Amino acid sequence: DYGSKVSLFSHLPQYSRQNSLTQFMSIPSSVIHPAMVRLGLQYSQGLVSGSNARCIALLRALQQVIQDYTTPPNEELSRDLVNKLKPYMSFLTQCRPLSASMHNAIKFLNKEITSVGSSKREEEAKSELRAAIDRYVQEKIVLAAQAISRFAYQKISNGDVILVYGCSSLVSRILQEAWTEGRRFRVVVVDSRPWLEGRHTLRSLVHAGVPASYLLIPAASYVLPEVSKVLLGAHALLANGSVMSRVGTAQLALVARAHNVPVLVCCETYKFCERVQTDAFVSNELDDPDDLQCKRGEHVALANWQNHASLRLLNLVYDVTPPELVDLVITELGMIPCSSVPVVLR
Amino acid sequence: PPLQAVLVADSFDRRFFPISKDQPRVLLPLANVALIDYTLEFLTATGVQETFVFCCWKAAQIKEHLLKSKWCRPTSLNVVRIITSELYRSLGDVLRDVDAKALVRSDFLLVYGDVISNINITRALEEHRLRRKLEKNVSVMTMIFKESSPSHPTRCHEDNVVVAVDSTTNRVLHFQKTQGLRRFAFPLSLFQGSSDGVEVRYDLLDCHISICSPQVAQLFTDNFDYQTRDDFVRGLLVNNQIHMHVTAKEYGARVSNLHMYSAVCADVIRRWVYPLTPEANFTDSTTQSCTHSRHNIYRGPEVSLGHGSILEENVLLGSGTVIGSNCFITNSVIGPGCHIGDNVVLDQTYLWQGVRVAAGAQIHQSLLCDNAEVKERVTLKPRSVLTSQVVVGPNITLPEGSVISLHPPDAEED
Amino acid sequence: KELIEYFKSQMKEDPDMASAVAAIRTLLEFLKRQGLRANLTSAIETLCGVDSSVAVSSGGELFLRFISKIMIERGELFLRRISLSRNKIADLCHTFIKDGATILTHAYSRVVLRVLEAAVAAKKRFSVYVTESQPDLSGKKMAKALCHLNVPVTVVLDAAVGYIMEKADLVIVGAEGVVENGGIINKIGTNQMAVCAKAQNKPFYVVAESFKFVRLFPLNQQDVPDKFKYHPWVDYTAPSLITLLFTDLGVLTPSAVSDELIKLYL
Amino acid sequence: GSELSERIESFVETLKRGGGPRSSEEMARETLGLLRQIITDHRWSNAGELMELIRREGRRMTAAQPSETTVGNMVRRVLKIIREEYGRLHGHYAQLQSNIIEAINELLVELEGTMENIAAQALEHIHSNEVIMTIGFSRTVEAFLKEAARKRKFHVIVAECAPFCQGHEMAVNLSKAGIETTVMTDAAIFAVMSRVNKVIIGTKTILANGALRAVTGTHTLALAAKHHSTPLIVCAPMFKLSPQFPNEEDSFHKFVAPEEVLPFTEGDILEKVSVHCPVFDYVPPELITLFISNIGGNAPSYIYRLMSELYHPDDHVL
Repeated sequence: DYGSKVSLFSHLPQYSRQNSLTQFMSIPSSVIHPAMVRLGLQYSQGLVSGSNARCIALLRALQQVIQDYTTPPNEELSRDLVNKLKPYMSFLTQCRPLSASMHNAIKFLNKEITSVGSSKREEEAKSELRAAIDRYVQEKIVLAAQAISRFAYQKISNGDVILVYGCSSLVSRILQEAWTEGRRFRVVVVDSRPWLEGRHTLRSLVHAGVPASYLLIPAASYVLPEVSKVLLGAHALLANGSVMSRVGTAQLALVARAHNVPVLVCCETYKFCERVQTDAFVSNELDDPDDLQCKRGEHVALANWQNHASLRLLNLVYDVTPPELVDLVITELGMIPCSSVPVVLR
Repeated sequence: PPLQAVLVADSFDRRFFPISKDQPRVLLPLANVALIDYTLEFLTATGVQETFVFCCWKAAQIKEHLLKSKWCRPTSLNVVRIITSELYRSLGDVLRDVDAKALVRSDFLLVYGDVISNINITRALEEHRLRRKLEKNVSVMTMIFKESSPSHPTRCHEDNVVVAVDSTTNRVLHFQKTQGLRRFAFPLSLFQGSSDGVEVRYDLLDCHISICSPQVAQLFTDNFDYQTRDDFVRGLLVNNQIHMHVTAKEYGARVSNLHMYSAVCADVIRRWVYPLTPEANFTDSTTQSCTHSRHNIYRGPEVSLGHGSILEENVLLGSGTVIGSNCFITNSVIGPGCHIGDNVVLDQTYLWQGVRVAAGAQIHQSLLCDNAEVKERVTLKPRSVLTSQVVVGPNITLPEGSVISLHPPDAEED
Repeated sequence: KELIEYFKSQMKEDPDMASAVAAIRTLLEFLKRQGLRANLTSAIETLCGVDSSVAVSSGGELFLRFISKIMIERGELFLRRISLSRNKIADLCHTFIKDGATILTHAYSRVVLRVLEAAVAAKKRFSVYVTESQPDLSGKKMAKALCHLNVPVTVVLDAAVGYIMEKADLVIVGAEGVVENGGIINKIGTNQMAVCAKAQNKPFYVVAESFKFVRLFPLNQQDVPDKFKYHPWVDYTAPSLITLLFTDLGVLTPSAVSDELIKLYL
Repeated sequence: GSELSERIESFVETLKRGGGPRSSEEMARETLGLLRQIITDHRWSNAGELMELIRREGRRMTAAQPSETTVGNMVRRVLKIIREEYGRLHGHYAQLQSNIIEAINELLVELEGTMENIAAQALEHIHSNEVIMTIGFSRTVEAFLKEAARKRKFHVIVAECAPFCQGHEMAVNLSKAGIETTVMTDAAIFAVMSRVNKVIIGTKTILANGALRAVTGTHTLALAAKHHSTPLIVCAPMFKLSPQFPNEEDSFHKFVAPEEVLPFTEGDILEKVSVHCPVFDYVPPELITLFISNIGGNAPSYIYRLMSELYHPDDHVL
């Protein structure tokens, strides 16, 4: 842990970016696989921060690890591999908390490994595991976005003013595919500090030819009156109908409801978790607190904030939105309500 | 010591040619408002107490426009002084004449009459004086640069420069343009003497604002073939030191050519030069008041907007301009006393005062100056400039980059 | 086309037969007369054109889904099973009406009429308030048919639904089509009554059959297709203003219809 | 003489380009001093002519900056004072100038003591082991909070302002006194506002129907407060009350350069991207719960009477 945490957020880990976990490790990593080591280093340094990008990188690293995995004698691999992959996941979590996508993916991989019988050969098992990972990715990530792109194309109209927030690999694709089909609309990109990841969507839209706008989230109440729809992306859909997404989503949906604007949500079926949550206090993630430091004017005001023992710096990442503010959810199965997540989980 | 500046209200370079024949460069209406007004407002806002306005080309119009302006009033704190002369041929001659007259005393700023900026120079000026007071008579000039992207529309190749300065203490060691050249050369003296902290910078926008010193005019009198500022810096770097000051939270740019003109206009209308905006009316004029509304749409008095027309983006309508029915204007600047027809599409068009556009005209990315006129069924292409008092017959389609002027040799005559 | 002829035949022969039931009957009758799927889609569009209601479209979609030797058997069984949907809904909904309660009903509907006819048969007493439904004077027909059963009906004004909302213990209205999110497509004067009922915590009940489930998800009054509205004739009511649903499949919540539709896959 | 003219011109020019006095109290003091100056040494022989001159000067000052709704309030207050002092004698013109300066000095003393009068009501609204959420940087709210820390222990949450992160300075100045402060972004105003109990914020001005003009993001804060049914206290002195109503509010928000929202070094996308940066926003009265002033706490539904007592209905448009 680094720095002093908040009283209400003292049950969560607060790591740092400068403090690397590879200091107390061998350059040729013995206990940990080099692939997983570099993956955790990238996660800690922020090289891979996308919800789906993180899962894809994790699965590719796991494929690489399996490619060079030798089953010892005196034991089967169907269990040795599961027992060996656990410390890797623990190290990855120590580097950066895992996401719901990564959790579901490792669960599916463990289930598939357990489904392998000792009756089969090692090479056949490894090849089947690799092919299974490949086709699972292609289905739940690649093919799971083409159906959502043609389902949301119906709800997009000419002259619409769609409002997006943050960065999402699915929202940008939906908009870029709807623009090329014949729709002529304009997008409003909302961003928040300190990540400022909305600029990614802004650039991806400008390069596509869609008229786009950019403004910070505090001014969301000023532009919403002219907004017709609010298309948002999330990281996970809880079993209680709620939605887990970036911290600046719940208040955005609240202001949209206050302005009488229909809110939408687009998520893949593989992000349908089984747990539940009521607020952003029981399970969240506190990133490095020094990200709030900003060069405003002539000097920084939080340059030595740790000298003040009473001052705390909260850097929440995720948040939980109630089902009372979500109208429609878009998936590969079709348009379903916000209170139908358990039905899809069935 | 009161801060004093020198304003060169004449660019002996002729890039707006043919347009600079009937009317000076520095009085071309950018946003219903002259450029010298922007420059004078910047100088008056940064702390300048006295200015010396030098004009050679069409100086009578410049002065007789300034004498009605608000900076020449007895209630202005920046007293301006117009010095007109027919001998001036380049900036070097102007500095030579200042040295001959002994007008300047202390650190003075050297800016052109077509510079639009909201930069504050108190910080840079302090740095300059402190630096000169640690090394007596060492630092001679401080050039202000605005860090930008090499992709930005405002960065034209004609003004694009590359610098190699020291990072320990901001100091110019090499300066050269990049107009029509692909691989840059940097001599070895830079690493020969000093500059352990040396770095090449290509992300800079030359604001043409420089805090000069009397020694600058002295050296300009010594070397007779210094015709501009760029050559002063090159000839001083072959041999005194020249330093910089970089800004990141302020705007500054010089209108050097036509492509540069349409770049500052979008920024000024889009409030990139705050507080300097059309809504502010920084001239104290009666015929330039407007009201800013959503989407940066500015409407003046007596706009006479017709039913059906749609203003979609950052447009600026003048006072007295008349708009018809079922029109479509966007990213377009309309002057005062303009009068449009019906079914008129304007996309990134700059219409000055006294223009009339007939019905059925489609104009895109082209500039119409004073007293211009186009008949019905006329379509103008991008960069299709019309100068003063031309009339385009009906059913004509002008090619891209076409230039029409009433002077025979200027361009394709009327 | 003889399709419209048979449709009008079934509609005129049986006055209380629903539109969707008659459409499905005509479709099954013409099925006796691959290639077949397009033939059917064509029949469904002409029928849909003659009567622009959501019930007919829902019934046609459900029939075609049933179509994807054995089809005649399954269709006869389906028709006989859907015939008793009215009684199945009545036997389940008439128990929610207690003595001394005031009812607030919308324009005429055969299902609510059957529910009330079954409730009064169980030795019960209540009061009813029917809206005139200005678009077409069918609320007066409902009040007449109710007073014919010896019940103290009272016709109210179309703009007085908010004035008598405090004097109503519950609200029971029909539905032309149940959308995927639990909402309902009902008469144009239904969205305003549900809003008042919610503003005064009044149980807003909805009565509909199973053949009225449609794969639609309107976000507001604009997302509704214009072919159903045509002074619009119908409106969409959000599920947050509905308390429960009485269907032949049993008493359902606003969310169970989405589960049923997902199970059916359109 | 013309020294008054040049002082007025300097004031108008300072109000034109940027902000002058940092604190609103200093702005009101300077405006009242300038009004007293133009009143004391001038050629005037009646009351209506002085009213017209004051109206012209106030119109000029308001045209200089429409979002600075503090000079107009002082102009209207001076107009009301003149009208009352004229009616007290007419219902004349012998020594009106002598008591006008006395009334202006009394108003100046009130403006000086308003801060201490507002800060004295801190314990009446804060209890032990309480959590308070604020936004931006307000000297009145800072005093209100630090006046209770000397006798109570609470947890102060501060939400920064994304365009100009001024909440950091407030959090630092508060933690300098041991108040257990916290810093966070504007996006985390709703997800975190589930354990908060009270909200105390400031404002730029108070409208006629109870609404007010606050910094950007205050609307979302009020929405969250109303969604969680938490009280929303507004610590604002009397000079921040404007008689104008919520007209369609085009000049309501102050739009500044997009450099704060999106930097100039982004690239070529700035030519085809419209960036807006509104500084202020409109907060309806229904989302407000109380108004703490130097004359005691009041409800939003009673501000009309305070206005009627402060300004004359004829000087509402100026």
